[PDB]
Amino acid sequence: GTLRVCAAEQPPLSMKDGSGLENRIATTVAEAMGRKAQFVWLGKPAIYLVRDGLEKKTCDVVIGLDADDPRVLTSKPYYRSGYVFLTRADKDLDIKSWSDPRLKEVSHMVVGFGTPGEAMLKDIGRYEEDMAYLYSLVNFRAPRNQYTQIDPARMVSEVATGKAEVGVAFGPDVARYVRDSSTKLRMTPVPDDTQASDGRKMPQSFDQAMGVRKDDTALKAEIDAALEKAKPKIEAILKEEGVPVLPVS
Amino acid sequence: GTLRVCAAEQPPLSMKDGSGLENRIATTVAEAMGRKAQFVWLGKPAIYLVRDGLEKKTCDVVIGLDADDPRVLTSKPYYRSGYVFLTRADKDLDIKSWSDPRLKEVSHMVVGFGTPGEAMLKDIGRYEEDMAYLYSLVNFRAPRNQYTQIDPARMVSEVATGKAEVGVAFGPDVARYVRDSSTKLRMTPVPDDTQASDGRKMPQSFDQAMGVRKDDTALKAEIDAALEKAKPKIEAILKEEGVPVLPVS
Amino acid sequence: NDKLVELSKSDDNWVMPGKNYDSNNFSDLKQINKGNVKQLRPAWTFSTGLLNGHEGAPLVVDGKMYIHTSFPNNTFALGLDDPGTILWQDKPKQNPAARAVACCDLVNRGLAYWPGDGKTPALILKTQLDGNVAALNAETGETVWKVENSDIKVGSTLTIAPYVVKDKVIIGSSGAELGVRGYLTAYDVKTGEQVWRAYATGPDKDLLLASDFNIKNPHYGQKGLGTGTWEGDAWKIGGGTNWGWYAYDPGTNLIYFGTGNPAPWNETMRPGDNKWTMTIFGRDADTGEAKFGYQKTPHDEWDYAGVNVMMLSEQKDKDGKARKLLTHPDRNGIVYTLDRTDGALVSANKLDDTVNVFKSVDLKTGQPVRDPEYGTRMDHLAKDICPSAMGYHNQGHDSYDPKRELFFMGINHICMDWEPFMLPYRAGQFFVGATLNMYPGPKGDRQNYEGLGQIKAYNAITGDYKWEKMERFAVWGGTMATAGDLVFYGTLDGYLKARDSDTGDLLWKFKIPSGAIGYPMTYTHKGTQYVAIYYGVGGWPGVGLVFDLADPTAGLGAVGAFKKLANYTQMGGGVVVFSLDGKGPYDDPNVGEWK
Amino acid sequence: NDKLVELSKSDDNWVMPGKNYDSNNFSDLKQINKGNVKQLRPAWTFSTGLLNGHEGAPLVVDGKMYIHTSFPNNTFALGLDDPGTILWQDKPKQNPAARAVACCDLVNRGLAYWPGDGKTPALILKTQLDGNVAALNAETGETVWKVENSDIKVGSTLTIAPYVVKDKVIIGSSGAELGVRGYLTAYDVKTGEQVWRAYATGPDKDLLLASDFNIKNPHYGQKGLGTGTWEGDAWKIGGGTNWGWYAYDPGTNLIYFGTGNPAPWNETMRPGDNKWTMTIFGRDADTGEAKFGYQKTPHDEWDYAGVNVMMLSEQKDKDGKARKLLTHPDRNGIVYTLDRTDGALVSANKLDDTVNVFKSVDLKTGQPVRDPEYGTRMDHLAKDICPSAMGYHNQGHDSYDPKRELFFMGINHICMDWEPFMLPYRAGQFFVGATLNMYPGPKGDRQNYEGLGQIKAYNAITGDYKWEKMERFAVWGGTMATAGDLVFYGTLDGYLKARDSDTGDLLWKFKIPSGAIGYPMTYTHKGTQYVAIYYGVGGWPGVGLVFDLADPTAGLGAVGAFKKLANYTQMGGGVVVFSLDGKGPYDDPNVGEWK
Repeated sequence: GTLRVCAAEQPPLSMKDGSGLENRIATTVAEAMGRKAQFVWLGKPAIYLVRDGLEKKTCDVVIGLDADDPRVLTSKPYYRSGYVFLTRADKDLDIKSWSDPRLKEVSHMVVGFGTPGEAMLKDIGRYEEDMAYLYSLVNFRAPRNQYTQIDPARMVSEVATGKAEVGVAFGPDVARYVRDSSTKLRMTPVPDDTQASDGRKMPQSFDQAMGVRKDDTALKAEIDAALEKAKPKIEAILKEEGVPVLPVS
Repeated sequence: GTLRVCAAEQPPLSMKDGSGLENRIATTVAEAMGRKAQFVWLGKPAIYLVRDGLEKKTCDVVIGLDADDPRVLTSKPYYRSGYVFLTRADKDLDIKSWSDPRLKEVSHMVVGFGTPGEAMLKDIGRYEEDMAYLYSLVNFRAPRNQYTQIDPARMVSEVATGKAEVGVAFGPDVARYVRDSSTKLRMTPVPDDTQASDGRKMPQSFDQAMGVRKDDTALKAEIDAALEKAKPKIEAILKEEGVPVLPVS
Repeated sequence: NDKLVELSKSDDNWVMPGKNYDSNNFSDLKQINKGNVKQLRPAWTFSTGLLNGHEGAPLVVDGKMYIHTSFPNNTFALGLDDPGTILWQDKPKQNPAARAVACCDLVNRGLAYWPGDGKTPALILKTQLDGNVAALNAETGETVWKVENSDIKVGSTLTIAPYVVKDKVIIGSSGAELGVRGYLTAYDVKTGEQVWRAYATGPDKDLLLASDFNIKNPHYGQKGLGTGTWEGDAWKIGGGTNWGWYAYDPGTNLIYFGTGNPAPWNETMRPGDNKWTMTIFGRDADTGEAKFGYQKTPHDEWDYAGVNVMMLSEQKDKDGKARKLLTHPDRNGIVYTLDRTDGALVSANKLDDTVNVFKSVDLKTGQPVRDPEYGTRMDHLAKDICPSAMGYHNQGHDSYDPKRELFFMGINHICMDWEPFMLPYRAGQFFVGATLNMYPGPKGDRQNYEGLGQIKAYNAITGDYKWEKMERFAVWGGTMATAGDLVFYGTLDGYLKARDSDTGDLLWKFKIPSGAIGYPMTYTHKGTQYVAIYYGVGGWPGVGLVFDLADPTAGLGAVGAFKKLANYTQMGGGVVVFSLDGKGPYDDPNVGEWK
Repeated sequence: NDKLVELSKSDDNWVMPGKNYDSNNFSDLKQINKGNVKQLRPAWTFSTGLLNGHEGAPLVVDGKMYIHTSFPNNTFALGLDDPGTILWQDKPKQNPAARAVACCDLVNRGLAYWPGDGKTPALILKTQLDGNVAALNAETGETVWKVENSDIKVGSTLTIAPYVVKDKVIIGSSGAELGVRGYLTAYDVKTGEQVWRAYATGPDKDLLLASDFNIKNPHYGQKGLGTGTWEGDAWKIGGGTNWGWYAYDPGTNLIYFGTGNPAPWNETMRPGDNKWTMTIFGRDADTGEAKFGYQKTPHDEWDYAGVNVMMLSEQKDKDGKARKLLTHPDRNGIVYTLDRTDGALVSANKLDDTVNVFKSVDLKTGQPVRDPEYGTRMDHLAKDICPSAMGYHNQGHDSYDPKRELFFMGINHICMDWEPFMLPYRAGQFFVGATLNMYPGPKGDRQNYEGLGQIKAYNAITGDYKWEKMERFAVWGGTMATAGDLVFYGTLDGYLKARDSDTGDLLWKFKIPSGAIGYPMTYTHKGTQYVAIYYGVGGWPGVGLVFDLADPTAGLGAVGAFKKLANYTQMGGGVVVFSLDGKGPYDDPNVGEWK
């Protein structure tokens, strides 16, 4: 029995040594179904996994994709996450919302590329003061063709060292580094009632579910059957790692 | 009123950050005398510390040298040490002497350059099997002009990986690394009654005393009057570092 | 200044880039001509010790040759009687981070020379990659002063060459331009204080405009357009760095230059004309105030760059009145000819008949006519867009012949594709981008990927082309013209070639160790004419060869278009000198020997 | 082979290193002579794209030229009608560790050529630094077979060139010589299987000696001395690797070579003669059995190396009978002349009258006479030892003139110092070492560090020198003699020079981009003679320039003795070709152009 799970190199989600959350969760689900998990590796990052891995008839299942994704068929979600703030504990900077005035006085903030945080930075008028810093966190190499992003470890280091005061990150990608950080950081969930100046809503929480090809309904049925069977193990692993999971509603 | 000490880059003895045994044992004595210690940095390794550092009228006192050394004056010794064996746990390979026949059958051993262990390997006829391995532990670059030696961490790493079975090393150079090693390593003191094939004795234990200039008798009086004041502190630090200490005379 | 003009009239010197304040690259020597062009053989060669692109030409003043290099920007001085011995060399120790920021661009464009008065000796002025400007003694090589200009943390690195006007040195800006504007600075050449600084985008105070700005052409834009065209506060990251050449006119006391493209590369993020970006400026030399500016490409979408060379001439217009004119080629396929005194538009024409990105340029209003089929932002596959990102015209230095009233130019021949794409991701995240393909033009061969360059002779007033010739690869570096009826140029294949001026027949060709991306220079030492040229390939044309990249999409399609360059050349760097019959300093072998 | 002899008789080819099985570097062409030597000018040039030392000479067989580079050991093929186009290239991908082990020395000797029978095509044989040996097709360039020879983990890296004899390829060994001994291997040229192996030190079975070994000269050492001279089991670390040249004689069916120095460098740790190290050997080609062996320096103390070139000739001795002779220069300052049929000693002389390490060599016994004042002893100031560790002669390939019976050689002029020292340490440790200084000899000047080399003409039988000339820097690479009464050689200053073969007057000199550490070669294509030479600086003389070292003691004093090389040359690499009046393939400019 084989599963042919899609894989790409990205910390801390997927590593060759099998220490990432993807590896544990895939092994647990495969053991629940009784098969042995087989990893099909692609050198390019996760962004290219679907378009080059699933419809090229090489690997059969992808482990992490947003629910109701129109590209591929999705199974039942197994956890709920969202964006979290990051601030040093001893700095006495209590932040709970995106309309707080102190954001206009912070020396520097760290956010990702093509993310709601960047859109809100444009909305509240701070992109010009931080574009150089954002493009300097990685080397100044952002070609049109290639995909560039800031490593979560770099974000955590920037928040810890004091060069950036307030950061915005995604929980699964930074939970491991915040757990093992030498300095005590502080998280806070971003409210879902987040509104821009124009008024359009900006969601901050998301489900996570598996994705399979359009035709393979039987594999979807097997995955659905095994999900409730393996649920306690997945919950235990998530609790151990440190990811702050929100109730599903 | 400040004390000048001769220091050089030599892990794990002296480092810039001051986390070495040498820096701490110097600071404790400096505080005992009530006068702050100054670190004079010289680029060349520790073997050049005396000739280029003490007789050139740059620094005042050297912190670690053998007892009754002829070229420079020696103070009262403050701790013992010696060469120790290094093997793994639960391998049923316990060595208590240099005449054990199992030493002629091991795959490889790691020793230093210009040390009693090298002479003992000469005696039992094993240098030809291991010379390439020793010159491969460092890159094959051993010029006559400069001084080359294997890093102490490299020996512990090689014993832990499995490339070499039995190692011989000086206590203080490996005490820090052995107690932090992932795999439980095992030490054993080398007997002092070690005899070569010819019969000449090879000592394996040595005393450790500070070294001062020839004419600085008053500084000698200060040093050997302040050594007994902070003796409990020196003993506590040495025990904390994990260095095996043989009884003094 | 005034001594430099007198030094320029002499035929034994090559003092500044372009040899003149008019930037003609023209020599009056006629010792080498069509009668005896087949007897040119090398005289001596020199090697640097770097593997990168060598741009510009060396300088020769008072019996010495000065040679500049790419990163890490070394400098050498050589004596013309004994070229073997090196009089002095300068090798800086730079910060290790400078290489990390800039990877594609590791070149430099030249040095500057100041004759100096009686009190202060002559000076050689240079710039470094880390963002430092230094002055050195011409005879010893010591350092007189050093100042810091750019910031590596922001991401600005220096590739430009300084300019010397009167008692001042003028320095621009360059770099990654991701989150920085562009500015121009003037320093005192003796000590190093700052006199004036001017910006490209911003309020009128920062632009530092004059009272009669665009007085004669009021429809080009007069006041308040630095912030009006931009929507909001985008001008703080607008861009507009200048890294081309300069021109100077003593009569009008003006310096002429042009600015670069706006940022970011996405057109939707910056709506408006984006005024005073990609525009021609004429600025005062002393106070820095601007007299006129003219915009070429409003709201650019093809990622061009208007930083090409600018030339000056005096000619009769169509009516019959003598006028002082300046000529400017552009990457978008349009050549402009304006009046230096005020800025009136005299002529605008197309380099080739296969442009098809602009229908024409209107002389009355100055606005180009666009063709929407070949435009971008259509969100589909736009095909057969010519010219490509590199454009018809390179960063080289063309030439002008006054007696024949002709312009000798080297023009690229490449066409481009464009395909946008958007890729979603996990949690409210997506990536938007575009992919590009580059292929040879209609007049070449597409299957074998050859026929990518042309060389032409042009008349500005009438608009005719006297002759046109094809080449296997692109012509990067520029050309030189000689009064002996000759045009000299180098090729990326590794040849130096000479052509007849009137007809264009090939008369002489020689094989040099590597490709050339510079322009030749000529001089005389003792009754003998020498022609010198650099060699060493790099930059955009040789990105794949230098960095060992095999992906066609890498380098914005540069690797795909230049995939066959590795079959004809390799890397290197140095200088070669040619003379008639190979006559040189070492004709007597006993010169320069031990004892 | 028998085809290679006929190929070598033709003037259109240069098939093997040395141009013959006799290793002469002699050409019968007389198109270029003393009458028209002033008219030599370059025809074309080529760049390899690497910055290291380039040794050896290119090969020209059947209208093609093959070029080899340093690490990572690339190969190029060029056509003589159109040198611009590259027919094929080979760029290998090597293990990253290979550079770590042997970063000090990154050079290569050359390539080998096998004509091939009817069934199999012609082959080009090469070696890599990682320790692999490969065969490639001459016309196209694919790989036919690839074998592994040495081990990186032990520390052995390959720099030598293969030798082709009959249907076999012969390969030696090289490396760090720390804890391994040397050996010689023969492989089949068509398949790659191993035929025979021979060792330098060890028992008689490993030595693979013959029944009549040293039958004519029993006092040279006959049997059992491979382990007798050494104490205990030291011969397992003895050393004796060979990285020199070879010679072959069809009449006697023997291959002549010489072995290297013993290890470790401390003469105290290896007491005895250390037999069959630094030994001239002549071995059978088919079976590998040794016929005779002669030892030069028993118990070496100065860290010399007897790996120089062997030459063959046929001359009359002092008695008046014709004899077949082999000549061998050596680093210690002694030239040996032996009989290549049995091994009898015919002559032994001193290269220069400033040799103090030896007084004379006894012909009856073969044991050199030593001067103990200039020896190496502990706690002493060994001062003014001539020669140094580099030695008077080195890796260049000298020349011979059959008609004049003269040897043309390039000889170093360097003298060294020696001072031992012992440094104690903390716990029963001590370091023993030696410090060395190098300076020019008496005939030069020591204040300015100039005059480090000379060039000489020598007669083997009588022992006289016809002429003697000095040079600014040490000659390095070899010489090439022609029948037009000319001797060509290159200089580290970046010069190619030609001298008269009778008196020695300098007639022609040209300036190449960088210094040369190879030897020139000559050929003819269509009624025209061409002379080609490499350029590029590396090895011991260029260690300070290559690695940017400023400590005099670094490089065993090489930096101090060559501290002024940076004022004349820089780094580079490539090939240059010269011809009369510059005539070449591109006389008609239309050849090789796109159409």
